[PDB]
Amino acid sequence: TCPFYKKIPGTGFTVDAFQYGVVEGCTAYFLTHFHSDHYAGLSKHFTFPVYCSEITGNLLKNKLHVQEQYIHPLPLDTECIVNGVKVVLLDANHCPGAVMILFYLPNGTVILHTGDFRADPSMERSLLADQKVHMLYLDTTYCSPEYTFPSQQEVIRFAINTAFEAVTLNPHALVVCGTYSIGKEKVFLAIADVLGSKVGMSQEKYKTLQCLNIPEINSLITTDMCSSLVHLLPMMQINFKGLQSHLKKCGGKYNQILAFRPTGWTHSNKFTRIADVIPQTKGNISIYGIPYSEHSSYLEMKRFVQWLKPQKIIPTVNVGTWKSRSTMEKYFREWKLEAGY
Ligand code: NI
Repeated sequence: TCPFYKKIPGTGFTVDAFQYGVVEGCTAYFLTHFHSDHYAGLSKHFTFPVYCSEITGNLLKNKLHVQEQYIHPLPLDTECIVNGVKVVLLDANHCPGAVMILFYLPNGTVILHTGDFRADPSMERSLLADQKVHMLYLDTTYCSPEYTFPSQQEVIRFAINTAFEAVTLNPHALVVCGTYSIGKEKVFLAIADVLGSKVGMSQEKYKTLQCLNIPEINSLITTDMCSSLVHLLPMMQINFKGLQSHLKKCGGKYNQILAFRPTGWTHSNKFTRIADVIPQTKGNISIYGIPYSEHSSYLEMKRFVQWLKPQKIIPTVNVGTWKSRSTMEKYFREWKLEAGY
């Protein structure tokens, strides 16, 4: 049964609710982004209207084979009417195709559903500037002050400089980057650009990337692993055994691996600056964990909410424990008392 924080009151709508069967009263199913915890249940046999971005709709049609007649892509930053209700899709600064959804209820209430997002001050000049929001369904993944991490730009600067130094010292080094979902494509694209290489990958991953509307993508990626010195591998293979095995397969072309695991936050974030990050090394294999986040830090979250001034907050992450729920509610009240709404 579909939980309450996935339902939009006063409409026939649900958000990211495909794993509950036929939801009673739902006339339109919205999908914020193509991550498995959110699309769980979709397939070629789904026969209700799905509303989403263009990019998410390319992924539904090519990767899950959802039939075309049930895919309803909407343009961003544009007022659309869906089953008699005005909606707007906004860029969520999460993975490719990820959106936040503004719903203008027939009674005058305005609801923002963030989906998954990384809050940014540029959102303060979107269509959100123009009216009041009563209810916020909030991505609270990192809603605690211990969750600090650097900007995406500092993280990519670290990765480019690290990879360029290593391969210029040793032209026979291979760079490997882990992946298990869409998102974080700047990590492997930025490194391949500094090295003058395409990114090599499996046919299944190439297929996925081809759905993303990235400009000039045919110039940046390939399935011919032999021509490339940046390879993508499943995240599970980014360990010493997995990487040793991969280096065997490359036929003596390479004699060293430098690998990257883009994680979210890890508790090495409470002590170390990005500048000071060091790898784990065994022999001719080095593995860097880099804190590339596609979710808000605590401070980015707090700034957004204090700017938006919602009347009510509904968390969508960390909702399963009483300790989590109580912690999040305390911070919401602090924020509201400090800013005065
Ligand atoms: Ni996500």
